Amino acid sequence: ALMKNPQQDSGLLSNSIDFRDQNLIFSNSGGVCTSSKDKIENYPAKGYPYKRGVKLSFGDGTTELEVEAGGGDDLYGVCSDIDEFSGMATVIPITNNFTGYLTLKKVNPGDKLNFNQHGELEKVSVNAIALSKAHKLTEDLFIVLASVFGNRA
Amino acid sequence: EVKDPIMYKWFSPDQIEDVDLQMGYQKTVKWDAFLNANPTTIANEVNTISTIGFSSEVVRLNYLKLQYKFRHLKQTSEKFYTSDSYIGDINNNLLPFAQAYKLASSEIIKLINHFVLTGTVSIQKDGKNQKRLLPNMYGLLNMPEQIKEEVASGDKDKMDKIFEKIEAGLSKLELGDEFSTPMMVIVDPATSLKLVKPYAAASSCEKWEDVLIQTIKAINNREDVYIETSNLLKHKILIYPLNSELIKFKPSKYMLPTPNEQVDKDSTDVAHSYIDFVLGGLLATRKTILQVNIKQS
Amino acid sequence: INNNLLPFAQAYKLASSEIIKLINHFVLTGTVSIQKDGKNQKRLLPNMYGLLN
Amino acid sequence: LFDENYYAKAVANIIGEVKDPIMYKWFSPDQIEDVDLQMGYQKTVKWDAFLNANPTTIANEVNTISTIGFSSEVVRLNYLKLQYKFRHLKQTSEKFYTSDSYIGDINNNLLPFAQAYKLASSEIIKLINHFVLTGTVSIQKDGKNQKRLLPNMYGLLNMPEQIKEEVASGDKDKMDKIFEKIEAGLSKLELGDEFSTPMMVIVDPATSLKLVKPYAAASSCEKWEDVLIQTIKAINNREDVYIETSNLLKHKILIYPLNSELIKFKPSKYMLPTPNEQVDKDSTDVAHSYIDFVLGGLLATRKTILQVNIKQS
Amino acid sequence: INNNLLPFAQAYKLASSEIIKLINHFVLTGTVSIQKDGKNQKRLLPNMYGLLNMPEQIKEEVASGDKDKMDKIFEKIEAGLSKLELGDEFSTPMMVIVDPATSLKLVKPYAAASSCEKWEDVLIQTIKAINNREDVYIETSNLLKHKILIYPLNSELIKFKPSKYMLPTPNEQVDKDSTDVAHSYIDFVLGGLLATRKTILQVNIKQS
Amino acid sequence: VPINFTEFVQAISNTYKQRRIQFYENLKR
Amino acid sequence: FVPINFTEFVQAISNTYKQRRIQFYENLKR
Amino acid sequence: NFTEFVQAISNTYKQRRIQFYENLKR
Amino acid sequence: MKNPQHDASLLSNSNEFRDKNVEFFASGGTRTSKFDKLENHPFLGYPYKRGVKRVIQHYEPHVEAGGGEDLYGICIDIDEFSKTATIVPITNNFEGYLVAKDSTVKVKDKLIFNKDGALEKVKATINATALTDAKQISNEVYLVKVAVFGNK
Repeated sequence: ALMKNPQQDSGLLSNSIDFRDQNLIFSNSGGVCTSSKDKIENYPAKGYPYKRGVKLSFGDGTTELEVEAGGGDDLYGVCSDIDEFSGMATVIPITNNFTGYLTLKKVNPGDKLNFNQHGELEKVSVNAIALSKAHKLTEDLFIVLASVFGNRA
Repeated sequence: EVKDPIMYKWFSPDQIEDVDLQMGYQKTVKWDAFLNANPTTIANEVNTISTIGFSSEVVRLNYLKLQYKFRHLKQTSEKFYTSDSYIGDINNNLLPFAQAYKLASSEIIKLINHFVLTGTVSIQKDGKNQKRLLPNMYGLLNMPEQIKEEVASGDKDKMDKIFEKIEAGLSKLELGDEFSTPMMVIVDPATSLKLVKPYAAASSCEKWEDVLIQTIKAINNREDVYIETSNLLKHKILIYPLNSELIKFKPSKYMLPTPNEQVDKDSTDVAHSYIDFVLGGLLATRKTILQVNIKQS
Repeated sequence: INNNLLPFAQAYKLASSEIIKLINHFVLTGTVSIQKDGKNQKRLLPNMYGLLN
Repeated sequence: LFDENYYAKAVANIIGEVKDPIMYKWFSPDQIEDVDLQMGYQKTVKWDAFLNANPTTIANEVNTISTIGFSSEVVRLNYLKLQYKFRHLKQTSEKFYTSDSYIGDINNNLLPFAQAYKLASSEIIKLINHFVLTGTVSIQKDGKNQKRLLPNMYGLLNMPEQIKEEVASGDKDKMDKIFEKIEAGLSKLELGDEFSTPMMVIVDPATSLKLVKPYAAASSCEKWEDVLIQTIKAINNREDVYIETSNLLKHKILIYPLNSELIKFKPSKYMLPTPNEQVDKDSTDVAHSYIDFVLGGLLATRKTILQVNIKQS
Repeated sequence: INNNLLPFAQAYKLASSEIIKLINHFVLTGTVSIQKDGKNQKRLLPNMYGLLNMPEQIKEEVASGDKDKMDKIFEKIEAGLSKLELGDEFSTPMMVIVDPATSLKLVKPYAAASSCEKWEDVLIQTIKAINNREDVYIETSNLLKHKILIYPLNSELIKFKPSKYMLPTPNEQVDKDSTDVAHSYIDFVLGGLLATRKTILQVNIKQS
Repeated sequence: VPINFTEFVQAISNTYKQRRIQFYENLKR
Repeated sequence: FVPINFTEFVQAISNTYKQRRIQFYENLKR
Repeated sequence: NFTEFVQAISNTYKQRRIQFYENLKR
Repeated sequence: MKNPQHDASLLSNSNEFRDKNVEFFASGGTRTSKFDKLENHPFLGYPYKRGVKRVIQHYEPHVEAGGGEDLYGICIDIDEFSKTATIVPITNNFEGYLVAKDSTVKVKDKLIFNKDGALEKVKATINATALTDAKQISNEVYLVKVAVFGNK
């Protein structure tokens, strides 16, 4: 449904002849431009926060802290990858900038974007700038190339 | 004494590879790469570089097992039913085991051929009331992610309009780097009759068949273009390569009819027998089959 | 397969093939772009032209 | 390799001084089998039959017969890979810290790679032993802030579908009440066919002190320990009974057999600490190394472990 | 695995074991039922009895209020042992069968508690009084539930005459079809327990 | 000469395979 | 014994742990 | 035949229980 | 679904032989005759251990859970890979465990298949008799032993 790797199998072999517009898929993990000096952290995942803004959530105290999809004043980072077997979400701190495709709330380059309560980007605090128009992968799934530069009023 | 399947004519010798499976599935994994963004320029000092991503896909082929039952005469009761020339009760349509099995096998083979070509299983000439099959079981005509062209009803008798759609589909075809391979064409007999008219005051130099061969020869690196006529199709044309790397047929080694051990015996002279056959095993790459449908509204 | 990773050898071969496709596209058309539309082209130095441009 | 990699040479020459884990005393030589995995899962299949209904009397002619059904159950064991990092001194920088009595910066708490590696390995082994005994990974004394683990990863204390007894708070000091719950649990055990096997008991030090009181006036030459051994010997077919004390436990009593067919430990061959090849280096004298380990692999049958909790409140 | 189908060999072995368990339950209790409640019992022919339901025997009941008092249980056992009537066949080994809960209660020291003497030792001495100082074996069976069963091991008093076809035996009929599924049949015979009256002691410890 | 039903089935499959190979050998496209 | 590379070194470590565990149980008397 | 097979089974069961008591020790 | 026992954490103890057959994975009937007619049909939904009805639309007819005056048969087994359901026709009689509407089903009660394929207490169209009481194997699932014989 929303997982990075579709569970439904593919009926036919793909045609690997073209080389254009073959990166706008939801399985595309990480960032478009990645530096070797980036800080990345894994955390226990509450729900499925993949390609969404994450916030720190605390339980009673018996178990450690986890990350859940969220934004606003509670935003802590951006989830760029997830491992389903271990339920670990790779989170880039807000103190580190990031450039990649992120979930957009269901928009032209240069628009100012901030994270909502569900960890989805929306048009305007300013946190990131849209680098392209919305790309639709499903009736409700919209991704967008964005570059996040931390927090600034 | 049972005739060979005609579906052997629609494939190259290397395109068919038998597998050992009655009911189940087989999986294949294909890897692919893609470019994330524009390449990074190496000037002075920089550590942020563009990325190349990878993706994987899993293709699963389903195999189904089917059975038929037919009545025949018991072996010991044959001598009381043999006649001067014919062997078997004419009034009640009862035959010995050998004759009943042979006729039944031919009928099942015809059904097997129809499924491989048309991708569906039905016993009605209308084609309705089909048997619901499993996903990942496709034929050469119902295969998804392929080029489909539809000729308007008003232009059904206009051969130029038909050839126009063929060219449009052939343009949209994508053979990649495997173009250097022969091609196969399947047409209905009505289409085959239209293909012998002079090319279009009409010309008197070449035939529509010759033009079609040349047009296909443009994209296959001037390779052989075999044309076959099948009465199964109705106002439909199929064009696809004869390369194993693009289209491969992996049928089960038990796909063709095989007798079953269980035999129903009674106090009377009538016995029953069972035949087993397996369906499935067609694999094809995306956008490598041209399917033209002439609407007969 | 779950995390879309490969051994170095297979990854390199696939990467090389895609770059060669990009090089071929530039030599013919004189532009560098990944979109099928052709927009968002990489800004190149002058005196860099292909056959079509 | 030892010529080029000093750290590899250092580990090999110091690996012999690392003490063995104490968890080995809780099992038998046949109860441990190594598997070749770091992270992932392994599966096993077990078949069980059952009777649908009462048998059918064979009288005269009958076609409808009672049926016997079958079922299959798959048990999956998960393995997780963990890692720790520690800071040490650069190999060439030791000579500027080799004091007369010791080597290492006492003011900044820096040690050579060899001594740092040994102490770090010792701490990790302590963590591994705690997990197997209790099933949880934590560093707080209260046992909170536990690292969330994958399902199908359990220890001898948290294994589900076992016999669990809870001594009330008011009877925490009453050894007879404690023994009453133990006997009730021992009855509820379901060793079944596998009973001619040695048994193992693990208790906290406070419990071990209570076990040497005279059995209750007072019974001369009879102590609660002797009563317990006899009671366990009743159900184990007069086999050996071993008693162990662990500071890790607290007001817990654990009884389970030492049979490979009921409880089997299949740890990864890389479960114990191992150095990583990646060594962080800088211009300064401080370097970093990584040690990784693997957790998981405890398989046991239902209702074959007695778990007693002495509630304090 | 999906359809729960097995080869004939493995299917047969599992089926045989379940039947043997059913046979063992019947021999001890004299009833055939698959519910843990002991209901919906198969209606059997008369003169078909087990050790726990043999009629005209000595039956003792311990009150529910004394379910955990070993002295009260031993008191009822002693009364039952007195009422036993072995007569001529008294110099014979004896057999005791107890539930696991009762078995644990036995191993506690005899009671200001004594020493070097368990309730089990006292019970063996008590039985040895009436069996002419003969062997007294004790067995624990999970099939029982708050029941103590005492009976001699002499063929003159209690005998078992099972059929030679009591244990499971395959049938020769196998249902075959066009599919891959076949059906098989297993046969077993029940009955053959003979015992003299007033030679079995059955103690039931009432639970609440 | 087959022994049981299983060998009979295998012989049938081999006959079909050799029949198919022969057909391509004799096929003239 | 001379490890050729880090992978062989890791294998030697695992064998050493296994042998040490085996030796521990052999010397254990309970 | 099957009849001899069944008798062998019953004989086999008897031998097993005879052997069981021989090796049984209380 | 049908066989959820594949997801397990520890081995089960195979010693007790009682109260071990009342399970959702037990497929078929308690007592089965060699001369029982079985038909397999494509299914749409989860008609396992339910009364089924024929649905006709193009494609061949398929069976789905149902009852009332539309009852055609009873599903006793299901194959997920082939998406086929083994059905005992209403003409043939059956004895086994079937799904009940709730836990208010007792012995000696006359049952009726509802529009959802579940058995409920009661005129009546078919002869279904509850041989036991409903067992709460799951929060919403209620298996009951029922002998079905013809229609009224």
